Order: sequence, then C-alpha cells, then structure tokens
Amino acid sequence: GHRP
Amino acid sequence: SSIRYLQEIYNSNNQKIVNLKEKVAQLEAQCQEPCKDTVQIHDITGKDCQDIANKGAKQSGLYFIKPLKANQQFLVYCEIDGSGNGWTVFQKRLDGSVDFKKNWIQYKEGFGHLSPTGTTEFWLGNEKIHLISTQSAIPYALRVELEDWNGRTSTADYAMFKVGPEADKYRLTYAYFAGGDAGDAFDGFDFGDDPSDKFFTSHNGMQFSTWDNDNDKFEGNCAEQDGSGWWMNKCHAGHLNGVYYQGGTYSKASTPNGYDNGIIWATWKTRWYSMKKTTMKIIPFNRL
Amino acid sequence: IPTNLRVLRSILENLRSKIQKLESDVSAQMEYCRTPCTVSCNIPVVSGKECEEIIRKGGETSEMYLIQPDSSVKPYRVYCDMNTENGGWTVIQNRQDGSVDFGRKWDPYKQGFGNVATNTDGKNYCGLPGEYWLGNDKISQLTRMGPTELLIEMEDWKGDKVKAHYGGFTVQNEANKYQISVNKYRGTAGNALMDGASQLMGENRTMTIHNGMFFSTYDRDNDGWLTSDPRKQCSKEDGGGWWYNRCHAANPNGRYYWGGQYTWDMAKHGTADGVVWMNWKGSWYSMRKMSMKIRPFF
Amino acid sequence: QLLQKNVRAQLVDMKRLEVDIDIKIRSCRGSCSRALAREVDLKDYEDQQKQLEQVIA
Ligand SMILES: CC(=O)N[C@@H]1[C@@H](O)[C@H](O)[C@@H](CO)O[C@H]1O
Ligand SMILES: [Ca+2]
Ligand SMILES: [Ca+2]
Ligand SMILES: [Ca+2]
Ligand SMILES: [Ca+2]
Repeated sequence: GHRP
Repeated sequence: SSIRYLQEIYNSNNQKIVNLKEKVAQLEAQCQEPCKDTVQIHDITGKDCQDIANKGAKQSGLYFIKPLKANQQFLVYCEIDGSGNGWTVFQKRLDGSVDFKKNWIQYKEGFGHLSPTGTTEFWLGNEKIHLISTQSAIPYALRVELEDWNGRTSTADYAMFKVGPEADKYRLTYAYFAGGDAGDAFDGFDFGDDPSDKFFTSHNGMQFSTWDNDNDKFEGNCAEQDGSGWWMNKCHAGHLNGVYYQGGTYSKASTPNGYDNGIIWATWKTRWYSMKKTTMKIIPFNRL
Repeated sequence: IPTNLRVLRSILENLRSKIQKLESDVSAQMEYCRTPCTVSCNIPVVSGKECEEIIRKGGETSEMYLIQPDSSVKPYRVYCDMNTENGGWTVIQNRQDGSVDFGRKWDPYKQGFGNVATNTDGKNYCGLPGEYWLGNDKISQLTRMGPTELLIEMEDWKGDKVKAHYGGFTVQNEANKYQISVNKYRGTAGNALMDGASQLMGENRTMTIHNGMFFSTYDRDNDGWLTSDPRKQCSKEDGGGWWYNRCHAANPNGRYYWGGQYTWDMAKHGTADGVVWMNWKGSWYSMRKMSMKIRPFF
Repeated sequence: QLLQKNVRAQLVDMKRLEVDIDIKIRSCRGSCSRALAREVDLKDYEDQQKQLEQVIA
C-alpha cells in the first residue's frame, strides 16, 4: 500500500 | 548311566550355519545401495529454459542453465508446455512453508527449494534473474500468475522485462504491460484520496529493497515494515514476496506494523486479500 | 560325568532354535529389501563451491545442498552443518545408527556411498543427515582447493561427547593412494591421528599413527604391514576403509556395534574393528555417533 | 565314550554370527523399505557359556  | 550320543543335532547345526552364512551374504548384496531419491536433475542444459525446450526437452522440472555471461551454471525449475515454450520460473508461493523475510544476500543468491514437481516455494536470486533477463539482444517477458483461495487464476504480462545488475540495486524494468485479467499492479493503484498514491505504488524502475538494503522512495523502510524483499516504491501495489496468510483475508490487526504486508496484487483483489499461490516466470518475448 | 548329558543336550537344542530365529530374521529382512527406502530431497536454490561459501551466501540451515567445487566437476549433494561452531561445514563422513554398510571395497570408497540426507517429519526437504562416506575422489578434490580444516566429533552410549579438531587436513588423489596429512590438533577426544593410541608406548604406539598413511580397503592393501601373507592385513573382509598403519588408534569407518561395548569374540576376525577412538574409550568401545566435517581454513 | 565337548566351539561361532547378522540387518535400514526390529541376547549366550566349562571341570 501507499504511505501518506 | 545312559548311552545315547545322537549328535546329528550338532552336525546338522554346522550345516545349517554354513547355509545360513550363504543367506547372510546374499542379504548383504541387497543392502549396498542408498535410498532412492525421487528428485532427479535432467541432463539437457542451455542458456535458459527456452533454449532447453528448443533442444527437445519436453518435461517440466529441474535443469542446469548457464547464460553466456554467467560465471557458473545454476539450477532452475523449467516449465515446458505442449507448444515448446520453456519458462524459467524465478518465484513460487504455494503454502507458506518458506520465510520470505530475508536479507540482501539471500535475495541476491536465492532461497527456498526446487522440486521436479513444482510444488515448493522459492526465490531464484536477483543475480540469476539479472543474468537470464539481460542476455545480449534477447527481449524477455515476465508472466505473473495468481491463484485465489477459491481456485480462480489470473495473469499479468510485462514486455521487455529486465532486472538490472547489483550496481543498480537489481532495478526492475519493463517497456509496457502486455495484458492479462489480473490487471497491471506494477502501474500502481489509486487506493484513496491522496492524489499521489498511484504514482508512489508503481513498480517500474524501482530498485530492489530488503530490510538491510533500503533503496525505496520512502523516508522509512518499506521492506523492513512489510517483512519482505521487493522492488518497493512508497510502498507497493503488487507485493508477491509478502507474508503468507492462510485463507486470504487478513487485516491491519493481523500485522505488527499496521500495514498491508501480504501477497497482494491490488488490481485483482483488495490489498487485505492475500494470494493462495503466485508464480513469476520469464520467457523470450517472441514466444508470446 | 553322570550329569553331562543334561545341559549338553539343552545347549545344542538352544543353538538350533537360535539358528531357526536367525534364519527367519534374515529371510524377513530379505523380503523388505524387495523394494528400496525412498527420499524426496528437493534442492535448495542456494549453491556454491562448498558449505562455507553457501553459508556466506545466506544458506543458514543445516540440510542437504548441491555444491559444485569446480566447473570441471559435476555438481553433487552433500550435507552442510551450518550450526556447529561457526557453521559452513561440509560433512564427509557420518555414523549415527548403523544403517549403512561401511565394510566396502576400493571403488565404493572411491565413488562415495550411503545416504547423504533424509526427510524430517513432514518437510519437503532433507534436513537430517544420513550415514555416508562422501567419496575419496571428492574428499581429495575439496581438501586440495586450499587450506582445509577438519572436525571429528563423537558420542558414546551414555550421551557424553568429545571432539578432535585438526586445523590442517589434506587428502591426496588416487594416484597417491589418497594419502592423508593432519596437523594443528586441539580438542577433547585425544590426538589419535597424529600421536597414536594413548594406552600404547614406543614402537607399538608409533605403529598406530594415521598421519601420513595411505588408504586401504579389504580388497586393496596399502597399510603399514609389508609382509607377504594374506593373514597380516589391517582391513579384512567387511572391514572399513581407513588410513591404516599397523593398524589403528581410530576407525570412524569401523563396524557399528550396538550399545558401545564389544569383545574379541563378537568380532568377525577377532579384531578391534568397531567405530573406535582408542584415545577416548579404548579399542573395545564402539561410538554411538561419529562424524567428519571439513571447511576452508581462515 | 565320545568326549566331543567342542560344543563350546559351536557356541563361539554362533555368538559371532548373531552379532554379525545383527550388524548386517541393521545396515539394511539405509537400503530397504523396512528395517527389522530385533535384538541380540548376549546374556543368554554367556549364561550357558558359563556352563559347559562348569560341567567339564
Ligand atoms: C614389549 C611390548 O610392548 N610388547 C608388544 C606387545 O604388546 C604386542 O602384542 C606385540 C605385537 O605387536 O608387540 C610388542 O612389542
Ligand atoms: Ca488517489
Ligand atoms: Ca527508504
Ligand atoms: Ca560389506
Ligand atoms: Ca600390507
């Protein structure tokens, strides 16, 4: 997943 | 006082011994060989599994190959189909038997086990993938095949697949997505509101990362967080070297760091769904 | 004299029932040998010249691996011990249960014999070593690649153990009768290979030193005895292959006696032909475990 | 009459053979499908080996  | 010798019992025993010794010698000759190992390596060799298929090999299984630039030959699993296509398999997940939380050297050199039956988990090793996919003027293709927990399979193909040298941290490269119903997770995924999530979860041109060799686009350590070695960005949308979860479904509560660290392919299933099986395999592009 | 046909009648009737039991035992085992034992040793991806390179490449579990010492040499299977001391140990010899016949001729000792590894519980790989001898051609090639050290470990039937570490170890080729050299001893088992048997003195001790000896099997005499009679041979029928002098202070390749203790009247040719390390337990004790492991010296 | 007490010689041959066969059957465990679970009674051999020499004294 993404890392905000 | 009685006078009976009998003594035929003595002489009959000596003769029974001489005949027993004969039987013992015969049993000895039957116990010389070792246990028979079901695992055998084929004799045909070549630059890769396609070269091996071209030389007439018909059976999927274990073969030595030696790309031109390789210093030594090495063992691989070859998938050979009814059409003479020879796939070199570099990754397999099947049952969670192998730990994929491995370091740089281990991902460089390979780990897990190779089986004639293709029923074992392994990572072939980045150095080998690099050697196979960068043979002089031979465009390569990658196929990713996925299986869910309900027996459905899907694929994703990438054209002009190359893994770079250790000096470029085994960078993943390809020219374009060549299709398949699993979708293109290497293009990243639009997970939510952040306008840059798809850009930061794509995998083309990403260097390889392990916990002890961080080459990603994140301030922290993607590979250490998600317990794997992979071509991390910030961090991923397809993650096949992730943690094996039985039954597929897992959650944030499943993980130590709170992140999706399973065997994911975001274009096919939610990132909280972990694949039952994966295969990453390469073949010369002209075979497609 | 009157009470002489009583026990002497029952002794022979005991023996004949013992021959019937042995007759049955041997016959039953023969039926079992109609088909072989099997393994499925799926091969670790990680490979190298030997077990030291393998552990440097991240192969950190003790199991069977494929090694290729030289591009001229066909890759072959070995058990790597990655846990003892600093790991990186290539097992060349192992005994643990008497499951393998070590009373073999020249060619079997030349080529190697026995089981490299077996499957543990329900695992798809072979993490347990079998009983085997790697083979003299292979052992010679490995020791001659560079400076090589040797670890010999043994265990008795009570669970006590000792070791013999030789910092330097070399085995010459077939042309040189696989001649052995060892040096830089340390350990607890006693320096049998360099010093001979600790219970003997003078000439009698000297004639048990294995260092410098050639290899002999029972069909190929290269021992210390130069007399031209078949009766004077260190390795007799079903005897192990070893670097015999006149004759030995140690024989890792001897016959596996169960329980450890054995006597001259249990031995086929009346000799101390067991899994022996005189410097620890004497000539009439046969080890429960015995093994030999090599590694590039640093 | 017949003082053939050389049953002590056949007793010695049986002891060696029992041990030799025990070793040889055991060496089949690494070759064959099944390994015969068996033992050697050296105690029984020596108890009646203690005799003979006893009744001939
Ligand atoms: C004087 C002495 O030590 N006696 C030994 C003797 O124990 C051994 O049985 C014999 C045969 O090798 O050799 C002698 O030298
Ligand atoms: Ca978005
Ligand atoms: Ca980072
Ligand atoms: Ca034999
Ligand atoms: Ca001789």
